[PDB]
Amino acid sequence: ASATRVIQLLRNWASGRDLQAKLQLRYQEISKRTQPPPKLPVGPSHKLSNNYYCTR
Amino acid sequence: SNLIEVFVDGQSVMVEPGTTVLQACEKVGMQIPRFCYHERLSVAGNCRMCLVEIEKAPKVVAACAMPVMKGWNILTNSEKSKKAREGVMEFLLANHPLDCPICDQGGECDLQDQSMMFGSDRSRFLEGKRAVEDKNIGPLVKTIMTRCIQCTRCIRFASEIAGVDDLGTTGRGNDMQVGTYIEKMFMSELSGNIIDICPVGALTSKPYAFTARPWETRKTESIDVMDAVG
Ligand code: SF4
Ligand code: SF4
Ligand code: FES
Ligand SMILES: [Mg+2]
Repeated sequence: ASATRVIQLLRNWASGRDLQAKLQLRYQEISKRTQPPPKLPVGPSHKLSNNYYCTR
Repeated sequence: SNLIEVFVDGQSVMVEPGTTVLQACEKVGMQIPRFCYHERLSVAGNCRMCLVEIEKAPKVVAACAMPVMKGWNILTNSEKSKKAREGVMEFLLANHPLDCPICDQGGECDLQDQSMMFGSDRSRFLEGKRAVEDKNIGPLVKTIMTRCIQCTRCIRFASEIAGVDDLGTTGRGNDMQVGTYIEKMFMSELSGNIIDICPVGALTSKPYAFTARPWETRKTESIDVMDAVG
């Protein structure tokens, strides 16, 4: 946050806890809005043999 | 009298001599999967979807063409029968085109439904598909032969029911094609029926094309007045 240190002290004394450690507003620690592409594995029934449907 | 006793999954049935395995199965309410067999046409036996295991026999038999024998126990839901069905469905679908969204047969397709009920749920075919050229047989029957599965139902109907020998197969092997081999209209007073007998979207109605889906339609059972046959 952009609050001055006196206001930080007043907030921490009024609430009784250090508010600057755990802020309600999220600033820059969240994930990027652009992500690399995924790969997404397939599954257990994607075999080429020994995979007759009557057995599963 | 002359009735013989067979068994469907251990249930005794009395049948007339000459009854096939499929008909014996039908008697107890079990419908065998089929593509080439039609009960009003000659027996063909080429599609191989009707293979079923006879107890104590190592080879599966074609239910549509094999007469039953006294004391036979037909196993309609055994491992051998199900594996035969899955293999035949896989072979049928290997070269079939991915046409369901644009195919008029979609929603009332025997291929689709029997793949859902008796086939596998996925593919392992890693090659290219065949594509065949289309044929013109008149303004009534629309033809897309890449969807053909070579059951020869249309040929048998044309020869037997309509009395017209214009339909046949040319080539052999994977290249065998159903058609007339020349530009010729299959024009008969009963020609449109080959749309109904064709199990896939290979033959469709041209006036009906692209207009509706089967699940939308409401069915009203009534009578025809275009002649006095009723
Ligand atoms: S004939 Fe049946 S399986 Fe083939 S594309 Fe048409 S709806 Fe799909
Ligand atoms: S056109 Fe239809 S009825 Fe004729 S052989 Fe092909 S799939 Fe069978
Ligand atoms: S239905 Fe028997 S082989 Fe086709
Ligand atoms: Mg059809």
